[PDB]
Amino acid sequence: NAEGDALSALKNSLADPNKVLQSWDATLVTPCTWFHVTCNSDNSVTRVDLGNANLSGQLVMQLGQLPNLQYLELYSNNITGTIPEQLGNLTELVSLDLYLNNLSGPIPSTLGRLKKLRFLRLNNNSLSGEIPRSLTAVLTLQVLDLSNNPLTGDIPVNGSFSLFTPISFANTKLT
Amino acid sequence: QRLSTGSRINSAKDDAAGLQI
Amino acid sequence: SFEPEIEALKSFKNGISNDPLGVLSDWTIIGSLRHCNWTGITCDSTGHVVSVSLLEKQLEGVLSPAIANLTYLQVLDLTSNSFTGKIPAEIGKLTELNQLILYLNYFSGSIPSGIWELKNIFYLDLRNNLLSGDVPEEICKTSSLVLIGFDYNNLTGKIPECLGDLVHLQMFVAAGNHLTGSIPVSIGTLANLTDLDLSGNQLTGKIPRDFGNLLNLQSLVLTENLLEGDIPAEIGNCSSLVQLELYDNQLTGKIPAELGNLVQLQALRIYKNKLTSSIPSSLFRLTQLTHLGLSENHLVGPISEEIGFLESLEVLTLHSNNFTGEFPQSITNLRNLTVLTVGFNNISGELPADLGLLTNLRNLSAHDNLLTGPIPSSISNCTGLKLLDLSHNQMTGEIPRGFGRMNLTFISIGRNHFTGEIPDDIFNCSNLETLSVADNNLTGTLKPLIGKLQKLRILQVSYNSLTGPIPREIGNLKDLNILYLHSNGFTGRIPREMSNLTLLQGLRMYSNDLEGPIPEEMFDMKLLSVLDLSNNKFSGQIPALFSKLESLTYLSLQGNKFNGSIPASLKSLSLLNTFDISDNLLTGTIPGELLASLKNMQLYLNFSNNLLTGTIPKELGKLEMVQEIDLSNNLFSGSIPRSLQACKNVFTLDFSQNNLSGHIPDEVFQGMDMIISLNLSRNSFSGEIPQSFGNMTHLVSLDLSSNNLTGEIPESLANLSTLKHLKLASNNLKGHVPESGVFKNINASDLMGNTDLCG
Ligand SMILES: *[C@@H]1O[C@H](CO)[C@@H](O[C@@H]2O[C@H](CO)[C@@H](O)[C@H](O)[C@H]2NC(C)=O)[C@H](O)[C@H]1NC(C)=O
Ligand SMILES: *[C@@H]1O[C@H](CO)[C@@H](O)[C@H](O)[C@H]1NC(C)=O
Ligand SMILES: *[C@@H]1O[C@H](CO)[C@@H](O)[C@H](O)[C@H]1NC(C)=O
Ligand SMILES: *[C@@H]1O[C@H](CO)[C@@H](O)[C@H](O)[C@H]1NC(C)=O
Ligand SMILES: *[C@@H]1O[C@H](CO)[C@@H](O)[C@H](O)[C@H]1NC(C)=O
Ligand SMILES: *[C@@H]1O[C@H](CO)[C@@H](O)[C@H](O)[C@H]1NC(C)=O
Ligand SMILES: *[C@@H]1O[C@H](CO)[C@@H](O)[C@H](O)[C@H]1NC(C)=O
Ligand SMILES: *[C@@H]1O[C@H](CO)[C@@H](O)[C@H](O)[C@H]1NC(C)=O
Repeated sequence: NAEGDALSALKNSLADPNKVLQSWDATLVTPCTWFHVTCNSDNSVTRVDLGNANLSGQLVMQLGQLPNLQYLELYSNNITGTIPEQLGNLTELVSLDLYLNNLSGPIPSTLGRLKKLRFLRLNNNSLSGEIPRSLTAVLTLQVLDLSNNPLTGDIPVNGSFSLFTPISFANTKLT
Repeated sequence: QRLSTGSRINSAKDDAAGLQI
Repeated sequence: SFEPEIEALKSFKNGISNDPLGVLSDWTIIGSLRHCNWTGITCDSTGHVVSVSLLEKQLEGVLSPAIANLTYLQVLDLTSNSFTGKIPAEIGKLTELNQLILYLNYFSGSIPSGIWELKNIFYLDLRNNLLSGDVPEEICKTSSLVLIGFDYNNLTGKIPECLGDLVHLQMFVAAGNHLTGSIPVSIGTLANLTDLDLSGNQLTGKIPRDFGNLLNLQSLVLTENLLEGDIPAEIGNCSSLVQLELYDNQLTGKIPAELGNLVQLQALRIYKNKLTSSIPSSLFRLTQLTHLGLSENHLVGPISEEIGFLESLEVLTLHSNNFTGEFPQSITNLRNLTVLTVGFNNISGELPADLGLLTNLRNLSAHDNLLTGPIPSSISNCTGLKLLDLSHNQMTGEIPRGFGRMNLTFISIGRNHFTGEIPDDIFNCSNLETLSVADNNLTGTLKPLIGKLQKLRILQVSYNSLTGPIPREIGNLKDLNILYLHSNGFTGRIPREMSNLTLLQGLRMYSNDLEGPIPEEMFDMKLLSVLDLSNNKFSGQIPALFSKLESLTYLSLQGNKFNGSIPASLKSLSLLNTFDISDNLLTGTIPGELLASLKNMQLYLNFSNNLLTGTIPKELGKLEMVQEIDLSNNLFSGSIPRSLQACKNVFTLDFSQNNLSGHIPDEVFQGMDMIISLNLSRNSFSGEIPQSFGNMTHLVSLDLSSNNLTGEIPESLANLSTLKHLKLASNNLKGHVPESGVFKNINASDLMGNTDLCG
């Protein structure tokens, strides 16, 4: 299917010394039998758990091709590059963890168009830029740990950040 | 392939089918 | 024949940075006067340079503008070299130029405007370069053009609508570019047009109806575009059409019956589109068809027996459609057939006997259909069959012999009614990388011949009734990545030879009769991701050597005889998303640093049904992002740690059937907003009911039954929408029981016996 193709694209953009993605065969009808990939009863991909796989590489735009993706865990890898704006195209996405990575660039404003988002952790990265105001729009946000990557431009209190204890910023060169 | 001989028959693919498990 | 040409050629030689084959060396050694004898250089009768032709000479560098100083030049052929840079803008000066072929190089920048001014140019091949920009309207005014290759460049913008002016055109190929907008209708006015390839672009809108006017058209390739609407019936009037490729588009509506009029057709591929209704019988009138596929569409109805007429047919893809009714028994009429895919349809009936007739058959995919009946024994006679997917069907009978002589690679026959044993001759085919019989009635042992197919990557025997031990031959597989034998009657000890699979990323042995000490050697597998040993006869303590597998996303020891206390060594694995130790004999406390060393565990923690004794470790708070925690049916003693207020991803929490006591902390449940089901039932819990229960929006079932809880029932629960099942029952509660809410349809049982409750 298309989702299997998307994840195949992700796999091609990544170096995998631990052979974690060995399980991923693009020729399968769905990527639901792939390890570190979990789907729902309708075969649409729900979770992707790549955390601590010691991968290396860049993310991919096709990560927006998983409409039902809820939990995306790439955390604690050597992955570099930016965060694709197409991550906004995910309708219901509960947890986005890119933390503990070498990822650089700005945090895309599209990260504020997922209104189902609870956990966003971008912390311990190379991320540089300004915080999207739409992150104050999403309101669910039980946890935002983003820190350790120099950003500044301000610290918004615009009101979904009203609930944050501020380890949530912690050397953003912030304000 | 030269431009003269034109587009051949195998220049396009067949639709590949998935694997069920 | 004088100096100026010589200087042009020399100035071309210079500017070529690398010549490993030493071609141009010829030019140096022969001399300047004899230059008409130079390699690649040919002159006319009068002695003027006409053709410069250098192909696959591996030349690097740039094309010097000095070529413009060869005036009598007709053909310049640079095909298949390393030339970089931009095509010299002075190239318009040649004027005698017949064919400019830059094919297969690195040329970049916009196409020189000068080219379009040439009145003598027929053959223009720019294919396979870096050229950017757009095809200018000016191209319509250069009227000598016949063959234009644009294939595989960076060209953008829209195809000039005036292209019909390019009267002499026989071929136009823009494929593999960024072109957008629609297809110019004027194109349909080129009467000498043979080949047209627009494939691999962003082109939109409908296919021009007037395309039906091209009677010399042989290849029409629109594939991998955004094209919409329906296939025009007018296309039925192109009689010279050998090849029609519409695939990977937005095309809709029914297939034109008039397509049946193109009898020169060999390849018809409309697949990956929105097409609807049923296949017109007229399509079976194309008897020269080799490749045909309708796959990845909305097509309905049956597949007529008339496919038997095609007979030149090689590849057939009908898969991923709505096709219904009986299977095409006459499929055996096409003996050139190699690939046949009907998968993902509602097609029913039985495979034909004499299916063995095909012989050439490589791919057979019937998967996900209504097909019943036995696999035809005649399939023994398909000797060229690499792939057989019959999986997910109603098929019956026993797996025949003959798979040993087929030379297969992938076999998925699973999810069927198949009975009998696994034919041993099936192991005589060594090229098999995938064997899946899973979910059938197959009975027998798994014989040591299994050791015969070394190349296997994945093996699924699950959901059958099979018995006997697991052969040590299993060790030979080597590269197996998935091994699933679960849900069978396998008995005995796990063979230590399984340690010899170092590539195995998952193991499911669950729901079997397996027993005995787990071989030490089996812990030498570092690559094993998921391990399910659950529901077996395994006994004795949980080996500390389980720590030796440090990458585990999934571990289930559940439903066994396991002895003693949870080994602390298990702290070694922090990658666990699912730890199910539940339903065993396990005694003693939960080790704190094990519960801590699992920091991020995303799914399932189940210790339930064990002899475990103690306070619930505060390190359970360190567990975050965990959806389910079941500690139920244990000896756990003390009060609930407030420390676990830190896990907000908890959906279901079951502490029921335990010795837990003290007040239920409100502080701990503030954090657990997300909870859907909560079971505190059958404990010593005292004090009031937490008011934060009213702050739980996702709470569905709440069981407080069988406790010491002293408080008045909190109304908060009343108006709560998502609450469905509530259990109060045996307890001491006072006063008015809430009216509007789940209390409307409530059963008296849930409130009884509560002693005094006004109502
Ligand atoms: C017929 O089966 C073969 C395998 O036996 C399929 O081949 C693979 O297809 C994928 C994707 O196109 C390629 O990456 C592999 O290299 C192919 N393997 C071989 C050996 O060709 C093929 O897709 C099947 N044919 C159809 C039309 O479904
Ligand atoms: C072509 O030849 C002339 C001399 O006749 C020379 O001046 C010119 O530089 C050459 N090509 C160009 C236009 O550079
Ligand atoms: C079309 O093709 C034939 C070539 O045999 C030719 O006689 C005829 O003039 C052509 N028409 C053109 C050039 O438009
Ligand atoms: C070509 O086919 C069309 C139907 O698509 C038909 O009406 C027409 O008469 C045929 N040729 C012409 C232009 O006469
Ligand atoms: C087959 O029919 C069933 C019941 O009508 C339907 O649910 C299913 O979508 C159909 N399958 C296919 C592949 O069209
Ligand atoms: C294979 O073909 C031969 C004749 O070509 C036939 O006798 C045999 O029955 C076929 N298949 C089987 C079942 O061996
Ligand atoms: C369980 O553990 C005890 C003590 O280690 C051991 O002696 C016994 O054999 C085990 N139980 C059984 C019946 O396997
Ligand atoms: C809660 O758990 C107990 C077992 O201790 C079970 O019997 C009961 O049915 C559960 N309550 C509900 C309503 O789920």
